[PDB]
Amino acid sequence: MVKLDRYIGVTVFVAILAVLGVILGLALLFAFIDELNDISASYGIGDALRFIFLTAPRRAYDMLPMAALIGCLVGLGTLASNSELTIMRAAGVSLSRIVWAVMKPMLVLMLAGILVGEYVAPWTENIAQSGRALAQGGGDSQSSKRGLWHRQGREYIHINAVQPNGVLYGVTRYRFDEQRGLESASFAKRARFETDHWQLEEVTTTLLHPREKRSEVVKLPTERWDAQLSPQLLNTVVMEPEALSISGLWQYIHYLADQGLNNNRYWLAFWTKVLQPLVTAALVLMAISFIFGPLRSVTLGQRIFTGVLVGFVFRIAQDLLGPSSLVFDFPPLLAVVIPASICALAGVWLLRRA
Amino acid sequence: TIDYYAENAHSLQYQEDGSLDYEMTAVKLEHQKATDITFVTTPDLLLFRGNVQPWHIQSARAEVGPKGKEVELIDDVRVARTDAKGQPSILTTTRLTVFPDKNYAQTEQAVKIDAANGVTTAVGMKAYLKDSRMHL
Amino acid sequence: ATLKAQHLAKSYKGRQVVRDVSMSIDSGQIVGLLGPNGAGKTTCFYMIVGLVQADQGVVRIDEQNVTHLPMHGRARAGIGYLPQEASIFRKLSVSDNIMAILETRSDLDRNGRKEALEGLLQEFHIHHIRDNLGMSLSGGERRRVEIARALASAPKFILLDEPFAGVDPISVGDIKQIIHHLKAKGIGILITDHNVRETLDICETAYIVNDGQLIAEGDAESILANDLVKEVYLGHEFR
Amino acid sequence: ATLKAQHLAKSYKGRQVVRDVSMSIDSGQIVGLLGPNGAGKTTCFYMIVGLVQADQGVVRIDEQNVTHLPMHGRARAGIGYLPQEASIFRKLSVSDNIMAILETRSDLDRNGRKEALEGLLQEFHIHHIRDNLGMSLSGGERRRVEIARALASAPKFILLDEPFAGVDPISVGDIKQIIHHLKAKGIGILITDHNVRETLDICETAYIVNDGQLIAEGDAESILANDLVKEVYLGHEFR
Amino acid sequence: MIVFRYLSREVLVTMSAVSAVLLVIIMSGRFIKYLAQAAQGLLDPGSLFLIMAFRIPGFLQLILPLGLFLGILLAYGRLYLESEMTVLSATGMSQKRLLGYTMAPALLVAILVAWLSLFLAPQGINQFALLLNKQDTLTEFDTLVPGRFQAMRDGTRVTYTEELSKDRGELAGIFISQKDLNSSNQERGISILVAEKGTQNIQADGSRYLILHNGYRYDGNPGQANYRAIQYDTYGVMLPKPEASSEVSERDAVPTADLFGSDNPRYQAELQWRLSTPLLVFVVTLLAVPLSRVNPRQGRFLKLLPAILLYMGYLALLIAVRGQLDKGKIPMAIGLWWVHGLFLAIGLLLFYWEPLRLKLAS
Ligand SMILES: CCCCCCCCCCCCCCCCCC(=O)OC[C@H](COP(=O)(O)OCCN)OC(=O)CCCCCCCCCCCCCCCCC
Ligand SMILES: CCCCCCCCCCCCCCCCCC(=O)OC[C@H](COP(=O)(O)OCCN)OC(=O)CCCCCCCCCCCCCCCCC
Repeated sequence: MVKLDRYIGVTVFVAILAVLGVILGLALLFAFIDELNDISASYGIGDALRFIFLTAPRRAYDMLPMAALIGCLVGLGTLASNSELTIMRAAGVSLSRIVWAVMKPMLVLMLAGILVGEYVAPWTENIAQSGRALAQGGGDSQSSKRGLWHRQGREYIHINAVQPNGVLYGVTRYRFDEQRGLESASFAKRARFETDHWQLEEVTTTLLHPREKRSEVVKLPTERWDAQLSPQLLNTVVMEPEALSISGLWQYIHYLADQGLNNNRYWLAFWTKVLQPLVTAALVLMAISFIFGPLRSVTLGQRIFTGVLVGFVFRIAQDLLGPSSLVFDFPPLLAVVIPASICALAGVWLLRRA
Repeated sequence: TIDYYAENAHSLQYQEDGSLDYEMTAVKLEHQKATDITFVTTPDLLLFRGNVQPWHIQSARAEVGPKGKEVELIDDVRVARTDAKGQPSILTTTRLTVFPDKNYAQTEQAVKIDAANGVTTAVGMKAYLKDSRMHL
Repeated sequence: ATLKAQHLAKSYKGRQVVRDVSMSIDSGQIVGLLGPNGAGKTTCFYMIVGLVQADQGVVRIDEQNVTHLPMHGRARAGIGYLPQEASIFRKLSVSDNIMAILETRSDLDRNGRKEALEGLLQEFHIHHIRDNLGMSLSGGERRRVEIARALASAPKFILLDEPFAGVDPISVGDIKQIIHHLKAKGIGILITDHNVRETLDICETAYIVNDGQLIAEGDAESILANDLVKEVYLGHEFR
Repeated sequence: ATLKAQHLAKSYKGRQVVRDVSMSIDSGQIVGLLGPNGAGKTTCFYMIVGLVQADQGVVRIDEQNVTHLPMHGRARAGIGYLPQEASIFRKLSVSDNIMAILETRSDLDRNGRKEALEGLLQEFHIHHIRDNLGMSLSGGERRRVEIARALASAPKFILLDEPFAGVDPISVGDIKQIIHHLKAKGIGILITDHNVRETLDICETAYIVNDGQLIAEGDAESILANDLVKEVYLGHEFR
Repeated sequence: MIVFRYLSREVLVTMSAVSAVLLVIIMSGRFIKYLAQAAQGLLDPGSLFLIMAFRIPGFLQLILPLGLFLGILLAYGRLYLESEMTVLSATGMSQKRLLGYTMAPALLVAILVAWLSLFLAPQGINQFALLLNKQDTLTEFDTLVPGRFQAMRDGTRVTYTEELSKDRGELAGIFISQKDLNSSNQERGISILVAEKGTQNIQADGSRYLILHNGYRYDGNPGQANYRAIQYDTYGVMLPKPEASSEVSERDAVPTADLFGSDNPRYQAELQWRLSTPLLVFVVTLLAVPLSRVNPRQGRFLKLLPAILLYMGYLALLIAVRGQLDKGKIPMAIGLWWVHGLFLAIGLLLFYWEPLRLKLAS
């Protein structure tokens, strides 16, 4: 059986591609509208457009399962509403064979999606985030909400922005006394990570002599400070947990568990990233079950509407079950397992119903 | 309400060049929420570098608005010149409308100069803070 | 082979539709199934096909109980099916329309598959259109291609549904010619249709179902003579 | 009253489906409209009804150019209509089903409206089911109620569309009786469907359109004896 | 007069069902964010129910017009597919009569939405704010971890604590740095706070006076000589609630009675916004009738997503115009009504398409 498999696979694949394109376009438009509020004469409209276009791959990867569900629904509905699946069944083919024929392109798409996620989404998402942070953070002592505080010894650091090439922007650090009396307050315009140590550029430190003696100001163009933070950790502590690679999530989870800090959110992100193929398979199975049962001979509009509604309900359930695991101390794996299992069970029931 | 309050504060403020702006000690600092008004009970202002020679102040109470537009010295008012002349030239009146933003010496009432060698009374006070010269 | 449905019976949500209906179709003979729309003619036809499970009764084909088998199980058993509405693979050429089904057959090999496809194309006079897409075919050519596709599975009984519905009088001749051509090969056809005149014209015997129970059966002459049918389905004025 | 359609012509995307087809219905007579499915028969019927705008021609009724009037404008001008599928107000009692239309008639008062509703109910032998909802009625009662409502609109010409579609031979007599009743009332009727036997039996005339042009006309005897229609539409084997 | 009741009942029932579904969806969507905030440490889970109960009317005030839009679409699509409306039109009922028939449920929904948006959303928001101004913030400053930087109120302010007692109080070296996004002059730019121990004092009338055991207060800029060093023993600064008014501006809580006459641009813009919802309901009713004509080929559900998108765009344009008008750029004389005019014109053109084409064909 070669021609029927190709027919079904091509139909579903093209439908999925079109649905994914439309969904990604709508998501990009909504993101642009929502983020248009941040223009401040230092973050131009071109910058926002560049950020959105660079963030597109991450959102496409995130929304791939919904596109798969809706596209499979539409394609199978197009096939069935023309009395073609009935002919195939009456010719000897079986529902298991039809499900396999639909799933094979789904397997290819799942492999492509996992690869794209874990090998591209981090890179482009990081590039976009770094660009936006650099655009918004070339300001003053502490003038960005994309910043990053820190503390070592008795000196409290700040960082306006962090760049992928091991360069910081606007490093302001306060040095105190054992008596908690301030002694200095510096502001370095940039910083670069020489392998041995951090190097500052164009600092403007001001020294406050404790006593009533004269207060002075000094300017060292290339002052050098030895700090504990490292570029690799900095590039990870800022990015959202859901934007890291699978290997990056694994490494950060182990690094956190090493020092005793909790990592439930990172466990949730890792489980949601690694178990996506199972969720996609369950969603496609539920869609196939819908086609053979209730939505047997309904119009295309009803198929699209029901697919969108089911996708919205599933997304809301899985999003509410995410933080709920952290709040209620649920194992993070359940928040991912539950909705997919429910959808697969419902699909299997409706399929057994014939 | 009061947004921030302090007890037995001993604050320092430095000039743009680096010289001391003043050294004020107050019993309590109160900043109401309705306006940026700070009450400094019993201030001890000392313009250490405002005029090189400190201007000792022993005002019983001082009222400060959002800015130093009118830091009025209410109740006991004292101005110990402490300049090259050994005469304190302490002025008491009831209030002294110092102008930190304007930086001028003006009196809200008749000037009562309690000098060392001789005490004199003058009407009004119009004298530059930097100059430090007697002027009605 | 002799398809046999014995004591079929189904009940819908509220009321019974078919009760104690028995049928029998033998290879090489055409059997029509006619009755009032409210009757259980359609439900009996679909239960024989397998679309709707039958509460009671056994549907067996030559001493092989296929009552519990699914639609594809029966299709492998030997039964066929031809839906009334258009059921042609729109984006597949006619040659592909036939070869896609021809692939599923287990016995055939590549050379055998190609030879069978050529024979089927020549048999039904669709050679000239062996490249047109399914969506571009007319009613007559579409029906010929559909019948060729149905035959490509090598069925033992083909259950046509409303063959004459929505066809002008000129095309009913071609439809009847196709049905007789199928009957010549040995297949047995079970026609259900609204057009009683043509169905009785072609079918060799007819089964009439009134309220879930078949009320008459026999040749066309006998069916036209029964008074119960004349009072329930045909009417006195008929013919 | 006479509903005249003159030189009707309609061109779809790039094809001229109908070209210069002229028909005329006179009050008190039944006129049929038959032809092959592909040809311009349904298109002409709709251009007369108002569901498709005519590129050329004038559909005038009693010297009113009603080609441009919308469907409600025609309905107020005298013409009527009756959709092929069931079109009864589902969740509305039959009496309310007719009164919903009776209330619109301007030239009536409350007592007059009640008397007219009673006359309509007793004239179509649907009085006993006067309280049933629209969902309960079966085929015959549903058709009778729909006809009673259409009449309650008080039309001049009633354009039936496929009245003999999927009806048992026994029930066709009731529809023929209803059509004869309407004709006796003095209402010109236009009928179109694929039942070339019942339509020719009931109809007083028939217009056959093939390839978008009128190819024949006249009573059933002339139509059947005609040769062009036989070769293109009816087929030699017919009759 | 029977078709009037029939259509009104159909439209009202469908609108009620769609409104219930939309309300459930929206409430779950916002509960997602609230639960995320609670899991992050802020907020108190016990107060979520009250927050949602007091915020429901604000959701309804915007859901109801969309509910009516979709209900009209679904009901009239059903009546078109089942041939009832074809028979209605083939008997005399024009489309202006149909609009008149459908303008009764629209009027009832407009009355309901006006009541909501003018006398229940303000009171609901006021109660929400009053019951949110509670121990929630007192919990947040108790959420401090001995090694975490809680950047309260975006990037303006931060908070730190080397060591915090489990029972609260007797904190270790505390560091609090606040920056003002305004001009800030020079000294007001950055102001840090360091106290050796620090403590929290519950106000007799206020929320909490964080009492610092001993420390300093520093003001100025990192690259400037002037620095106001304040040395104290006890220092007290209240802790504002992170969500006291962040998600609810005071413009919403003011009763509609006070909005009249006030020359404050924000108040007048809010008053114009409050009156826009009934007009929106009537406009959606006007432009939902012609769009409800669907043949069986394209079904009944095809044009629901585009309708939702159109309604969302309408609301977004209204809100953007309201903001740019309350910020002073758009003159108040033109106001917010030109958006209503634009959508009324588009709906009117959509409604008169068939008559215009028929007149075009002589
Ligand atoms: C930095 C990168 C930024 C990328 C930004 C991307 C923005 C996307 C916005 C798209 C908005 C418009 C969507 C247009 C597509 C839908 C239109 C439609 O109905 O198309 C139907 C068409 C039918 O296919 P046809 O060629 O007719 O073949 C039929 C086979 N019998 O269907 C088709 O097959 C044609 C449509 C194909 C659409 C392909 C695009 C969808 C997936 C895009 C993923 C992009 C990111 C993925 C990762 C990239 C990593 C580098
Ligand atoms: C089948 C579906 C049918 C329905 C289609 C949808 C039609 C809806 C039409 C209405 C669209 C609503 C758009 C809402 C925009 C909201 C903008 C906003 O909130 O930002 C306001 C922003 C403030 O800027 P400001 O502060 O003045 O700048 C100085 C900075 N201190 O202001 C600005 O900076 C303004 C700059 C705007 C630049 C263009 C932005 C793109 C807008 C695209 C909207 C969608 C268009 C889709 C059309 C499809 C038609 C078929």
